[PDB]
Amino acid sequence: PRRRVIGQRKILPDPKFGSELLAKFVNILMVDGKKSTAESIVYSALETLAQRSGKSELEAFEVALENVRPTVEVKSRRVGGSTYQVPVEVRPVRRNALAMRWIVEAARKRGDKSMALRLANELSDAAENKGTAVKKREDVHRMAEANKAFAH
Amino acid sequence: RKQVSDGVAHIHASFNNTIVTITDRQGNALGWATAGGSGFRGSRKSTPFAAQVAAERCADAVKEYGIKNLEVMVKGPGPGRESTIRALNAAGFRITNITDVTPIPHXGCRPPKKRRV
Amino acid sequence: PVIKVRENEPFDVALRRFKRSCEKAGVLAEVRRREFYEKPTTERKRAKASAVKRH
RNA sequence: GGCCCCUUAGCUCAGUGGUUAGAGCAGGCGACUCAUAAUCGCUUGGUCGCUGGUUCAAGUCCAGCAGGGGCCACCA
RNA sequence: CGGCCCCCUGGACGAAGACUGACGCUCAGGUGCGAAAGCGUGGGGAGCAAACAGGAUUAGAUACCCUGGUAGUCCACGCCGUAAACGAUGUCGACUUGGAGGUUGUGCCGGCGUGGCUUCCGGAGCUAACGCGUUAAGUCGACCGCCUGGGGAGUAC
Ligand SMILES: [Mg+2]
Ligand SMILES: [Mg+2]
Ligand SMILES: [Mg+2]
Ligand SMILES: [Mg+2]
Ligand SMILES: [Mg+2]
Ligand SMILES: [Mg+2]
Ligand SMILES: [Mg+2]
Ligand SMILES: [Mg+2]
Ligand SMILES: [Mg+2]
Ligand SMILES: [Mg+2]
Ligand SMILES: [Mg+2]
Ligand SMILES: [Mg+2]
Ligand SMILES: [Mg+2]
Ligand SMILES: [Mg+2]
Ligand SMILES: [Mg+2]
Ligand SMILES: [Mg+2]
Ligand SMILES: [Mg+2]
Ligand SMILES: [Mg+2]
Ligand SMILES: [Mg+2]
Repeated sequence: PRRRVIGQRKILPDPKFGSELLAKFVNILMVDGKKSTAESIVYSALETLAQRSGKSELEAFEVALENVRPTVEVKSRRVGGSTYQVPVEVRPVRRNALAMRWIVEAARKRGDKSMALRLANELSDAAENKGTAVKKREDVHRMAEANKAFAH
Repeated sequence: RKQVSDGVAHIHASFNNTIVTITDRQGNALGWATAGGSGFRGSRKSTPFAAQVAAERCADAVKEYGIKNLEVMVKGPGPGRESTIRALNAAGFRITNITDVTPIPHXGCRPPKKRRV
Repeated sequence: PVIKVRENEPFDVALRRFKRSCEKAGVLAEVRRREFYEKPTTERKRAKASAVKRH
């Protein structure tokens, strides 16, 4: 805004893990304010992923999240009245938010019978570089690379 | 084949394009590269990044001659006036002289009329 | 601007010396000034306008 | 009458007997802009004419026709 | 009116002295000079570029932009006689508080003076106002040119 007044609002870590990241992911997945229906799906997907991979319960999620985080995006800037595509850096919070949102939207478009199963498949693929979120990150990276001459 | 180890790099800088060419000290060209052919067209062709890429890709084609030393003389006011020589430095070439060779009439002919944009 | 690089000095100092030599030599100003044609009345008016504005 | 050029995506041009079917060309979806126009990114795609040959190995080498192609020739 | 050198030639200014003795100022008709474009005859032609051709932009684009390009621009001689040819301010003479510069002469001892031309600000006065202000649009004298509501018209014969 014109004023630079806004700030950060406090968030409560989730009960059974004490992780703020899981809280944010649950908020992103929440619809209609029906939170209680969101962490149920999140927990089911997390336990299914934990038993399928057998590595851990929380480290698999972190690895899948890390596999998707991008570092460059494209915006618009001008010098003499003409608009451009300029590549800019991404702050870590924005990286996490973008990764979670991409994962959720990728999960929502499938043909399974439950949402938790879709989440399990998407986190698995992200951890092993097959999900559509990987395609999103790669396309963003290559569009940023294409418009490299305009980087001031 | 041949070994020289001493060359001179000529830079043609212009508002539309940049040309880099390495030649022997008697003006016998050994290789050249341009920003236009390096994959850049239109507006991007007139950026110092294009000149840097052109200079590096031209130096990439003079390694077989075993050139050890270079001197640079440059003409034109274009934007590739600067990044080209830094990209040549990043190639490890020895730099001995930097010279300006832009032509200047001491009067001469008559320039074209101004554009009424 | 013949810039002869001397013994025991990095690239940056010679580059800066060359840039300063070109800036002080006024080559770019001449090349800009010779890009197009200026009618004698146009330049005679512009010079006086600049002189008036400066003072 | 005799020699000689080849047959490939919706289209045009490439392709070495081994582990290639190659690009460009129209469209579709995104990217930028308050929004078009111009730019950028990802892609929907192939019977090597029919058939045969020798050949472990053939769009690949030979062709039979046919198709689209030149010249040589011409005193029922 | 602008690279450098030489030949011919017009004017301006300063310094002391001598000489002529009103020989002066303005000027209707008249005469001469006068940017660029244009015309005639003969040369020359790099760059630029009216006309003209193509490519784009656009609803259209006889344009603005791009690629080309002929007269012309240059030389000698001869015509043409017009411009926002403007300081939008005729020529000559006399008188009337100041400040800050620039350029070029000369006298006396960096200092003290004295001439010419020129840039900016400003006092009295003037002006409808803007403004001008010792280089006047201030106070006077001599002579010439011009104006008399807007169009038709600087047009017709
Ligand atoms: Mg316009
Ligand atoms: Mg008269
Ligand atoms: Mg003339
Ligand atoms: Mg003429
Ligand atoms: Mg003529
Ligand atoms: Mg002629
Ligand atoms: Mg031209
Ligand atoms: Mg033109
Ligand atoms: Mg003409
Ligand atoms: Mg008149
Ligand atoms: Mg005049
Ligand atoms: Mg008048
Ligand atoms: Mg007069
Ligand atoms: Mg005044
Ligand atoms: Mg009257
Ligand atoms: Mg009247
Ligand atoms: Mg009347
Ligand atoms: Mg008249
Ligand atoms: Mg008349």
